[PDB]
Amino acid sequence: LVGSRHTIAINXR
Amino acid sequence: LVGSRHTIAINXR
Amino acid sequence: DYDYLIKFLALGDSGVGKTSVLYQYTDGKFNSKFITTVGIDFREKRVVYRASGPDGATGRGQRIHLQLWDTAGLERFRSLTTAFFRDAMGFLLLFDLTNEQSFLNVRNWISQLQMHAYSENPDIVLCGNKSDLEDQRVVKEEEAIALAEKYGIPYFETSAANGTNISQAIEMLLDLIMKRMERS
Amino acid sequence: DYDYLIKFLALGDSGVGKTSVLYQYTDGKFNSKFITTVGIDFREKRVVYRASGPDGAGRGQRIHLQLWDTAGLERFRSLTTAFFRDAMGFLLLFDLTNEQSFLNVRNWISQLQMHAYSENPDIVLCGNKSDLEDQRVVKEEEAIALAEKYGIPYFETSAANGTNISQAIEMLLDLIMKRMERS
Ligand SMILES: Nc1nc2c(ncn2[C@@H]2O[C@H](COP(=O)(O)OP(=O)(O)NP(=O)(O)O)[C@@H](O)[C@H]2O)c(=O)[nH]1
Ligand SMILES: Nc1nc2c(ncn2[C@@H]2O[C@H](COP(=O)(O)OP(=O)(O)NP(=O)(O)O)[C@@H](O)[C@H]2O)c(=O)[nH]1
Ligand SMILES: [Mg+2]
Ligand SMILES: [Mg+2]
Repeated sequence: LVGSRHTIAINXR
Repeated sequence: LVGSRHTIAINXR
Repeated sequence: DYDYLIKFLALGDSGVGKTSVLYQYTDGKFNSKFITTVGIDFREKRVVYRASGPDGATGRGQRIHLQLWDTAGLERFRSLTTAFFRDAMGFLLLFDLTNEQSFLNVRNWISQLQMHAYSENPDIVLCGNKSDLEDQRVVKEEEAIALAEKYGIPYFETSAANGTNISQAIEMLLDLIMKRMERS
Repeated sequence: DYDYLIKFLALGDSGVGKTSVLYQYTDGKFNSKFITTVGIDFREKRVVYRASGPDGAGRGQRIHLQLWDTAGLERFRSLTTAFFRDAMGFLLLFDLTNEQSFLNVRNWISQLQMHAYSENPDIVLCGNKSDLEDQRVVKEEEAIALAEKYGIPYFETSAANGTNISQAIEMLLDLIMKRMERS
């Protein structure tokens, strides 16, 4: 999941 | 961090 | 974790029912006694996720491993500035339909979410909890719905006690995340 | 702000000092009164990691450390979880003043190797409460022998005065930073 403050890795994103 | 049962994403791995 | 491991965070003032909602969802159980949450906690649940098209066409189920995080309401806004908080993929924001102040505080909660989450516009589902207490109800449904429309977020009136709309609200949040994420 | 988010998990019997070890490490503070941890908790600290240079060579990376605290009374229960298999390294504690907590170290390690992301995850063994020398009951040679049999580092620490807390945590950090891919 891409964000302006952080990219969350999903076990894609 | 690659393991035999799971791979941990390091915000490499 | 089989197809996807998805993590949600439940927020709201103390007493609104965060712990009871997650417990009703994972175990179908409810406790009347108030044991306030100290620190954090979490429950995990394997569920099947079925994508829905704009027409309603349903795709084949995908196995989701849900990790549902529970927060202490007494440490209101304590550390939204942690890497933990920035790893929440979505938020179940609760208020208590019998407590008008918890509802008036929803705007501040949304403000704090947008300032501290991974994204400036994270996925949110608003739950008006304790809908089973009709005689004690004080929040006006029209105003909760107006507020939801203003921020563009789904609204459900839920009961942790009898389970009404708990699956639906969590499933809608899951739907927002699955729709939004990038896949390989 | 940071170059690596690293997540560690403290483990061990109730009472050995997990909560106090993390709190002394992140905040330099310590409380005498025992309040058992319910559920789970965490603390975070931004540190600088300078690598073990070969021949003596510098290259300091900003690490965001996330230190998870477990409920010792829940015992072996949340070993089942995806959460647990996301832990990159383990700080395994016993109480220098409690033989039983030391005798339980074997099964903790066994449980760890059975449920972690690896059958051989990094572990640092801590004999906590070294400041209570008059109440000590675990002999250093036995503890050192046990660590040697398993090949894991051993430190005697005190959450009360801080002795060896940072050394033990930086040792775990070092193991992970050398095992991780693309560093
Ligand atoms: N009737 C009814 N009671 C509810 C409902 N949800 C929660 N409660 C009750 O309201 C109280 C608060 O519930 P709880 O889940 O602990 O709220 P919380 O948001 O987790 N509080 P805290 O932030 O302090 O941990 C408890 O007494 C619980 O029984 C609901 O939908 N209906
Ligand atoms: N003197 C001394 N007391 C310590 C030390 N570490 C912990 N204690 C004390 O021992 C008790 C237990 O500490 P605590 O950190 O709560 O243990 P825990 O491992 O987190 N227990 P639990 O798993 O139940 O939460 C407390 O009274 C604490 O002050 C230490 O290094 N020295
Ligand atoms: Mg609670
Ligand atoms: Mg504790």
